[PDB]
Amino acid sequence: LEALEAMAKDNQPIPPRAMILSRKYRTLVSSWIEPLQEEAELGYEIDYIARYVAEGGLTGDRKRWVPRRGKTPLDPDAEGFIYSNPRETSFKQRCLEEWRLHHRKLLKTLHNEGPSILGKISESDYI
Amino acid sequence: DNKLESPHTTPDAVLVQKLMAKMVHNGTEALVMEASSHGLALGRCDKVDFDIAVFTNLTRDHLDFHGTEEEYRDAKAKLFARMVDPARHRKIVNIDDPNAAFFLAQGNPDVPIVTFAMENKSADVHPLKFQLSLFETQVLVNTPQGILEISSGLLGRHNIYNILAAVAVGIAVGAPLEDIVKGIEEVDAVPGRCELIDEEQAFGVIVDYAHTPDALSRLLDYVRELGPRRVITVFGCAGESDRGKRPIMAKIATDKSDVTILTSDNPKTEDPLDILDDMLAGVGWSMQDYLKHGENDYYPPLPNGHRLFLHDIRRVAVRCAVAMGEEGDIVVVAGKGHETYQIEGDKKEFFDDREECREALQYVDELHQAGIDTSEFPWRLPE
Repeated sequence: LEALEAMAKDNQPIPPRAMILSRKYRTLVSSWIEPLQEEAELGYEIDYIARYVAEGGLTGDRKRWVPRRGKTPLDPDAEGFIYSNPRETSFKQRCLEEWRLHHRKLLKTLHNEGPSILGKISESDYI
Repeated sequence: DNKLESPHTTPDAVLVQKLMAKMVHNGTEALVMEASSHGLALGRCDKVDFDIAVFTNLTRDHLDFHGTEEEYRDAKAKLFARMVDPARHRKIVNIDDPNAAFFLAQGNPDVPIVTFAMENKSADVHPLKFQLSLFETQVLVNTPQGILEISSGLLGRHNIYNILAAVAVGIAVGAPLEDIVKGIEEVDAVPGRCELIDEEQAFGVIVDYAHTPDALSRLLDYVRELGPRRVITVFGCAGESDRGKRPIMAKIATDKSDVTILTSDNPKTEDPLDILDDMLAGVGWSMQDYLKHGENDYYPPLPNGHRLFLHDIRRVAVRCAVAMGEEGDIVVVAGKGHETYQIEGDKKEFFDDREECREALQYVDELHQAGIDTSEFPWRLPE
């Protein structure tokens, strides 16, 4: 969001690399929600044939998701990175991970700083 | 009785006339020239005096080629009116089709007219029997002009309509119904189109030429009508064919059939896995998923409750489909009904045939005794 605000301030449009995944729901807006790599429920059923003709139907121009032997990423989002796209992690998972890391570094500081702390109740509070 | 090899569906008119004359000179008493709607509109059967010109099913034919509806029917009516005799031409056709009545209205009115419709009361033809089965469907036709006994057809309505249309031509020559026994036997002889199940003691295995989505859905509905239990289908698209057909067909098969095995019927210079991915795109899956699901033993079933399976070799796919069967379950091969040529790239092989499917039914007993399980595509083997 900060980067999007900076782009809006500098009048920079979004690059055309808003790549959709195998599920057309994926975008930079909502690929970070709890249901990952899964499409939400909608009133109308998903028309895979419609999508087929939309990407290009029988015009011989579609991305066919088939693994190949060569060292080439079949996923188009991996393009541009030296090794691979960053691993897919949800916002809740990132929040809980940073919370665990903050508490872990707090415990590390308590360990390598000795029992002496601002708190005056030592015996029960330490345990 | 013999038929000469011809590349096109309708050969040249002059060559056909020369062959008919050579046959009538010695070895044949009659030379009947029968052509389809496209052949009649092209001019193959038009340049020949037709004694009887009847239509089995009148509908929109050659609409994209001729550019106008009812063009083939009008051409057939004009060809019949060019050479017509009193009480000699037969107009036996389904009364439900308006094109049939439009074609019967044109031409000489002195020609005999009749209808082969079952529901229509004016035609006086009706099945009046309930003996439909995959092996034989005998009906007791009760008509004044038509014969009493009917022919055993494999299809429910199409074969019944064909038998009803042929009963008129059979009774026109001879009023006695005993002469129609040979015709009924030849109709029940399991001809090329939509071949019947094998005569071996086993579950139903049928070979159909479902090269189009509409024909595939029609054959699946016909098999669902008769099919008491799980229906298994195996078919493939054609390399370099319209790929528009590919997504829909897979969905149409997965809808009706509980177990669908997709394999490349004709690679035709296209990767087998490359077209199978486009086929699975219709149901929402990709080759990467299938394979990952495949790595897992699970192969999760379609959300509708049906199981989809994918393989790249047609022979092993047909063998697994013919080995996975139940007492009431039926397997339907929809790749090549009246064709035995398989071309992968430049190479062409003729190994594909119904005998390959019959060998599977014959040898499934060895795999059953050994302990192999064919209920699912991941086969359980001892240890």
